[PDB]
Formats: sequence, structure tokens, C-alpha cells
Amino acid sequence: KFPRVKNWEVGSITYDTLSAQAQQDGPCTPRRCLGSLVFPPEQLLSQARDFINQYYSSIKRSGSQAHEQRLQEVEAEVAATGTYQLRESELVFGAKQAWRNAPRCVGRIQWGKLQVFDARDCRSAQEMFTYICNHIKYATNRGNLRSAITVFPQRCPGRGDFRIWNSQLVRYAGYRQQDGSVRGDPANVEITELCIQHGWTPGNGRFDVLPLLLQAPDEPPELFLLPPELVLEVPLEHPTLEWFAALGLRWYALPAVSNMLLEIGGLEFPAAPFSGWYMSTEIGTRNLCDPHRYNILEDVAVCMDLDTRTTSSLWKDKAAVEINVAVLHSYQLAKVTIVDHHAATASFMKHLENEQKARGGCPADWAWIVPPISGSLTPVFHQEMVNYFLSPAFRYQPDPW
Amino acid sequence: FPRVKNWEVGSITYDTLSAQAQQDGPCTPRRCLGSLVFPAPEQLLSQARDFINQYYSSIKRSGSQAHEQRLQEVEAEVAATGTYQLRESELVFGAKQAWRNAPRCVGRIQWGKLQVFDARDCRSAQEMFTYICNHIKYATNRGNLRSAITVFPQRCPGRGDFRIWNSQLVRYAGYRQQDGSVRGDPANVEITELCIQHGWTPGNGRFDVLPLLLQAPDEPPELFLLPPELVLEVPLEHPTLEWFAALGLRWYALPAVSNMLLEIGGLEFPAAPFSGWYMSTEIGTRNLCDPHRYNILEDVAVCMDLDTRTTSSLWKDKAAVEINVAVLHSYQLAKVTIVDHHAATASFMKHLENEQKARGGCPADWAWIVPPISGSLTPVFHQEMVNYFLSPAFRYQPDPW
Ligand code: HEM
Ligand code: HEM
Ligand SMILES: Cc1cc(N)nc(C#CCN2CCC(F)(F)CC2)c1
Ligand SMILES: Cc1cc(N)nc(C#CCN2CCC(F)(F)CC2)c1
Ligand SMILES: C[C@H](O)[C@H](O)[C@H]1CNc2nc(N)[nH]c(=O)c2N1
Ligand SMILES: C[C@H](O)[C@H](O)[C@H]1CNc2nc(N)[nH]c(=O)c2N1
Ligand SMILES: [Cl-]
Ligand SMILES: [Cl-]
Ligand SMILES: [Gd]
Ligand SMILES: [Gd]
Ligand SMILES: [Gd]
Ligand SMILES: [Zn+2]
Repeated sequence: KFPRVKNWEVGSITYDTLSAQAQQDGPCTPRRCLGSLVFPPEQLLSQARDFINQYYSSIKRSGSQAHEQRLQEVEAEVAATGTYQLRESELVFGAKQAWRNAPRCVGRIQWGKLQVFDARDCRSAQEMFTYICNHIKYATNRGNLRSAITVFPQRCPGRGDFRIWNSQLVRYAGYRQQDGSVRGDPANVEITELCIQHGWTPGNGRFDVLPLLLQAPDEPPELFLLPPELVLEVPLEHPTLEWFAALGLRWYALPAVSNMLLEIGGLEFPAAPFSGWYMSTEIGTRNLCDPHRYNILEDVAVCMDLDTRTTSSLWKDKAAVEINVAVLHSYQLAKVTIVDHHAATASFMKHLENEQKARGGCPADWAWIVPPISGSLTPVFHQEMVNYFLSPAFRYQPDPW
Repeated sequence: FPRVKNWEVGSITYDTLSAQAQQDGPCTPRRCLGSLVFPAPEQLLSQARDFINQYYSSIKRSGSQAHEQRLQEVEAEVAATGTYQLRESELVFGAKQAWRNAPRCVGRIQWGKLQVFDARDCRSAQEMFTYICNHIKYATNRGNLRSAITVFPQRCPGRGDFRIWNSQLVRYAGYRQQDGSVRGDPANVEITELCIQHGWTPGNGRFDVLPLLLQAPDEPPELFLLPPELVLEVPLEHPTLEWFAALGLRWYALPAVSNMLLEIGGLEFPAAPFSGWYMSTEIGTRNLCDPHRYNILEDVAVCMDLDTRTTSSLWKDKAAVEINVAVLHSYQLAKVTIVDHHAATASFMKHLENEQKARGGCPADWAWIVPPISGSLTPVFHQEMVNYFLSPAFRYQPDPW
């Protein structure tokens, strides 16, 4: 009843007993597996008890003193008001646990080192902006990146919602032409349309940093320019391919996801941006080489004089590896924290064993943990994984339009 | 009906074929287990009934004279004998469907082009051998490979199974060592021990072709050596790295899986080896670079004068891409059929479009379809997929020892 999980490199066997706790049912049934699809009143008290019980067991405080105590005040809080506020340490503990429970994150070896900014006493887009701006500057830290989450006020009935309209805090523009096709980042084309709609002058460049669209509850959004000296970017150069710099490619330093919904103990924070540091394949393989992204792969291969006339020359494979080398080299020369997919996967194997000892398993999404280049050269490829839903969690949510 | 998106293009289809999935898989709504490698007359009647229905749809004679005659016939044969016999046309269709239905085969654009050898009159292990040599000969075809399957007698009450103990018709010995290491292919240490135990005189090379261990019903397995001139091989060299030839590396031309059970209309064929042609990543990435297989990756990287002390130089990625280049160039030099992962995955995308129009979907195992290097450079990475079990089917079965 406890899934047997094998590692095929070594032959070791473990049993995922942690799977027994899954709440939000996944997309799969005995009839068919759907694991590769991207996006597959007093219920508030059940999840509240469960979260509080977690907290105290994690501080060796189950069934003692403040445990009994803290259960009542939230019971009383919901009774009177129909919701509750999290003790500061609980918000801290739930944010770290959500990151710990993110099956698609390969960087969770870091889950215990998280800096939580409490922005629950917020109102207005101007208030959001300086909170975001403090996050960005703290997390960037002149390139010595530091994990951070800013938690904006939770959700209540009657009132609108705090939402960041960008999927990340730093994204590049996407402009069309006299021919439908796109200049800049095609992923963001749509929010670039909303920004220009709300009175922003589009640039020319392929690497203009989009302005933020910040939304106070029940009020339409407000365009903000970010302070440019606050957006740390890295010009991309290759260590031995002198022409690579001339391609004018750049990527920003901070990956800061600003569209997911943090859920702790039963409360839903639709605005709660978290940031870490990049794994190089995210930039060098997905952002730059995806056919529906910057799609640069063939331009680099021409420059390398590779034979693009037959796929069996593996020119795609060759150009992709170099693009990744240029990302790692550029970030390291610019002294910005970055991790290669080999270092990151091996740390995740370390994470998995830690979690086997601590919690009896770890939810992991195999399709997202395995890197998008060189899959079977990393140890996660040969590791079987179990995927399920634990709380607290980061959840997807509809676009606020 | 599961909605399936292609993320490179934007397409959206619904998998209605999944609604007919018979046997159950390993996942539940609680937990996905997709990444795991190895997850009564009346029921025989209902399987057979469904297959016969299938066969008559494919000949555009559904609900006809011959259709009900065969249904009636099969029930009379199950009642009289507890089993029934496939006609030859039904056997050919059922083996082609088993390939069509195989979720972990990326080669299924070719499913209709399959050579079916009916060995169901096979009498002994010695005749079994003769049938297998002819299969290898036909399929190899001097390097112009042809897809084939030989079907040996079905499992039946009163008599044991025919079995090929070898997992493939062509496999290289793996010998344990003085210092606990393995010479040759470590995947094959167990079967090698069995051959020696069964009277084989081992060699001591790294690429020694294993003899066949062939089990006639209620017989111990019998040893048969493959005539050297039946096993086409390919010395491996690199188009520019001339020291590569000095590694002494080879691979065989024919991939012939011999340990799977073919299932048609409820009947079971525990011995029915099938074979196609390689995709270069199986040899280059998995067979040669897996740490638990030949594991040449670091040795290749040293020779390339890559810096193997830091993972961020991407030495592993660079040495693996050249190993694949060498595999492709070597098989093309020798005029032995081979497909690279870019051509293979593009033809699999055409298979999914053919299959959507034909059946309303296609069972696909994302983690097996996506190649082990350069995944997001192939279009199957960006394709969501539905995994499920259709009959007729190839199934895994326990090792006969
Ligand atoms: C500090 C170093 C970190 C690294 C190297 C890292 C790495 C990654 C990578 C490569 C992905 C794949 C996402 C994609 O391909 O779209 C991912 C996903 C994710 N990570 Fe991490 N991450 C880090 C920090 C964090 C932090 C601090 C949080 C939250 C507190 C977090 C939460 C998540 C979530 C929720 C996802 C799922 C994203 C999605 O579904 O789009 N990560 N991570
Ligand atoms: C004609 C060219 C073919 C190509 C290029 C091809 C390709 C592949 C590849 C790359 C795999 C994954 C195996 C692995 O990663 O270890 C696979 C699996 C498989 N293929 Fe195909 N194949 C071909 C022909 C065939 C034929 C003729 C059959 C059956 C009649 C077949 C049935 C299967 C099955 C059952 C599996 C799953 C094997 C397993 O789970 O171990 N294939 N194929
Ligand atoms: C914290 C963190 C660290 C890291 N290394 N990567 C990520 C990411 C991502 C990709 N992001 C793109 C925008 C989005 F689709 F909205 C969410 C997914 C996040
Ligand atoms: C017909 C065919 C074509 C192709 N290109 N690859 C294969 C394969 C395989 C994988 N093989 C690994 C060893 C085994 F477990 F014994 C059987 C499965 C088969
Ligand atoms: C459909 C498929 O699951 C999809 O392309 C996934 C595969 N794995 C991924 N893995 C990561 N880390 N990020 C992604 O966007 C994807 N895309
Ligand atoms: C544990 C993991 O599922 C295992 O390594 C799988 C992954 N995908 C694979 N895919 C193919 N095509 N062949 C394999 O042998 C494997 N191995
Ligand atoms: Cl990104
Ligand atoms: Cl093989
Ligand atoms: Gd030039
Ligand atoms: Gd040379
Ligand atoms: Gd050597
Ligand atoms: Zn599943």
C-alpha cells in the first residue's frame, strides 16, 4: 500500500509512506496517467487544525502548553469573523513548508533557508510596489542571490484581491510586426499588450523589461516602472566564441514567480511572490532555445558553422550545449548566483535522502525535475519518483483578467 | 475526456481513445506513479470478443456474417477446450496492434509495416532456434533493417511455456571480476551466469555475444550459440576524433526484444521476439553512458581534454553529444539503419496526428518517449500525453528462473 520506489543507478529501494497524506486529488486515475499535463464555508477549520498540528510537531510541541492554546484562538477567530490570522512564525513555517512541498521544484535542498517578508498590512498599488521593490533589492543583493517570499494580505469575501498581473517580476517585452510575428519574448506578448494598453510606450528592443501591473482590491491596475538600477541583468558572452557577445543576448538575474497562490492552513494569498536563483538550463535551454520562446538555436548554429542540413549532425545538440555554457560563464563572471543542471540534480538526490529520513518520502514531479537537456546524465533520471499533493502548497490560479 | 495541449504550437485535442482503456494502471487520484519502470472462461471470452470486434472493424466487415460466425465459433471453442485458436490474418493484425498500442515505443509511425512470422507450430527448442536465426537473418537484411516478430505457440492448459530466457536475441556478456567490477555489459551479469551454469564456455571480452537459452515446454532451457555471421555488428568510430576508434567499442545492428509477452484476445504468447532498428540515443546515451552500463563518459571526456573537475564546464553534456555523433556516423558508415532522436521524435509527432484522426488518441508514456539527451529540443517534450493500456499489447513477465 506504500509505493515501492527504486533507484536504477544503485539498486536501492525505498517506500514512500508520506504519500498517505495527500489532500488535493491529482489528475490521474487507474484508467490513464495524466502526469505530463502542465495545468491538469467552514472547510477553513479542517485545514487550519491540520496546519497548526504540523507546526507544533515540527518544534517538538505536540500535545503541550501552547498547542492546546493556539487551537482555541483560531477556533474563536473563525467563529467570530469567519477566517483567521497566522502567527508570524506560522506564516514563516508555512511558507517554508509550501516550498518543501512543491513537486516541480528541483532546488528544495534549500527549503530551510527562506526569508519571509510579511506584507499583510498592505493597501494600494503604491504600497505593493515598494514592498516588491524591497524584495527585489534584498533578493538580488548585488548578484549574491538570496531566497525570499513576500506575502501580501490574505483573501476575504466581499473585498477584491491583491494580484500581480505579471507572471514574474522581471519579464521581457513581446511586440508584434507588420506580419503578426513577435519581437522580444513571445511568452509575455499578452501582458505586454495589457501594459501598452494601460499607457506604456513600447520600446524597440528585444530585451526591454516590462513594467509591472499591480492591482489593489476592487481597483483597476496601475502601471509602474521598475527602477532600472534595481533590475540586475547579465549580458551573455561565451568564454571562447568571441562572436557570441555580438548576438546581443541578455537575461535577468532574479527568477521571481508572481502569479501563484500561497495556501497555508486554509488561507489563500493570491499575491505572494517567491524568488530564488536560476538553474542555467532554464535560461539557456527553455528561455533561449524553445521554438515558441526566443528560438535562437539555429542562429547560434550558423555562427558555429554547424551543418544544419541534416538533423543527424546533432547541430541542435551542439548549439544548445554552448548556449548553456555561455549562460553559466556570463553569470559567474558577473558574480550572480547560478546553478548548473548537474550540480542542482545531485543536490536534489541529496534532498530526497534527507526527506526519506525526515518525512518518509518527498513529492516529486519526474517530468519537471529531470533537466531539459542531458536528462539521463543526471541522477534524477534513474530515480523513480512519486507525485502527490501536500499542504501547505503553492497552487496555480486563473489570470486576473 | 482528457484535454491534451501541444505547448510549442498551441494545438488542443481530446483523448477519447483513453475512455476504452481496459486493464488498469498504477496511478490513483491520490498519487501519480507514471515514472515507475515496472508498476475463468467468461473473461477469456470477453477479451476475445473485444479483439474479434476489433479485427472485424479493421477489415470493414463489422456486424457481418463472418463476424458473428467467428464470435459463435470462439465461444464454442472456449466451451469445448477452455481456449481457442487465432486465424492467421487475425494473428497478423493483433501483432501490429500490439505495436500500435505500446506506450513506450517512439517508433510507432512504422506500426503497419511489420513482418509477422507464425511459428505457432514450433515443436521443440531446436526448431525454436531455427525460427530465431531466420528471424535475425530476415530482419538484419545486410544492414537494411526490417521490422519483424516471430510468434511461438501460445500458453495453453496442460503444457508449459515456450520461453526465450535472454532479454534480447543479441546481448553482450557481463563478467564479474577479481576486484568485484564487471567486464562487458553489467545489465547482463545474471543471464551470463546462467549461460555458464548451463554449460557455456565464457570468453573474457567486453563485447562477447551471449548464447541463446531456449526453453521448450516442461524442458530445462537449452543452450544455442548464434552463428557469428548472423550477428551483424558495427565498430564505433568518430568522424573527427580519430582516437575514438582506439576505444575498441562496438554495438550490434539488431535490437530484438525477446522477454515480453504478446497478448491478443486474451490468449498469451510468452515467447514472441520482435525487432526494429535502433534510435541512436539508446546506444550512445543509455547503453554506453549510463553509470551502471559501459560508463565510458568520463573516459571520453578526459580524451577530449575537457575540464572534468567542474560540472559547470558541461563536460558530461559535451562528451555525450560526441558519443552520439560517433554512434550515428558509425552506423551510417556501415550502412546499418539508424534513426536519430530528432527524426524519430518528429515522426512520432506525425504518428499522434494520424492516431488522433484514426482512433481519437494515442497511449504515450512521456518519460519514455522524450529522449534521454536534448529532450526539449525535440517536439515531443512540449506535447502533453495520456498513458493507458490497450489490448492487444506487449506486457512484461517474470524471468523464467
Ligand atoms: C533558490 C534556488 C532555486 C532553484 C535553483 C529553483 C529551481 C527550480 C526550477 C528549475 C523549477 C522549474 C520551473 C520551470 O521550469 O518552469 C522550479 C519550480 C518551482 N519552484 Fe523552485 N527554485 C529555487 C527556489 C525556489 C523558491 C525560493 C521557491 C518558493 C519559496 C520555489 C518554488 C517553486 C515552485 C512553486 C515551482 C513550480 C513552478 C511552476 O509550477 O511554474 N523555488 N524551481
Ligand atoms: C522500427 C523502428 C523502431 C524504433 C525506432 C523503436 C524505438 C523504440 C525505443 C527508443 C524504445 C525505448 C526503449 C528503451 O528506452 O529502452 C522502444 C520501446 C518499445 N518498442 Fe519500439 N522501436 C521500433 C520498432 C518496434 C517494433 C517492431 C516493436 C514490436 C513489434 C516495438 C515495440 C516496443 C515496445 C513493446 C517497447 C517497450 C519496451 C520496454 O518497455 O522495455 N518497437 N521502441
Ligand atoms: C523560485 C524559482 C526559482 C527558479 N530557479 N525557477 C523558477 C521558475 C520558473 C519559471 N516560471 C516562469 C513564469 C511562470 F510560468 F509564471 C512560473 C514559472 C522559480
Ligand atoms: C524493437 C526495439 C527497437 C528499438 N529501437 N529499441 C528497443 C528496445 C529496447 C529496450 N530493451 C532493453 C532491454 C530489455 F529489457 F531486455 C528489453 C527492452 C526495441
Ligand atoms: C507537456 C510537458 O509536461 C511540459 O512540456 C513540461 C515538461 N517538463 C517541464 N519541466 C519544467 N521544469 N518546466 C516545464 O515547463 C516543463 N514542461
Ligand atoms: C526511473 C526512470 O523512470 C527510468 O530511468 C526510465 C526513465 N525513462 C526511460 N525511457 C526510456 N526510453 N528508456 C528507459 O530505460 C527509461 N528509464
Ligand atoms: Cl524563467
Ligand atoms: Cl539495447
Ligand atoms: Gd565566419
Ligand atoms: Gd581530428
Ligand atoms: Gd585507456
Ligand atoms: Zn499518473
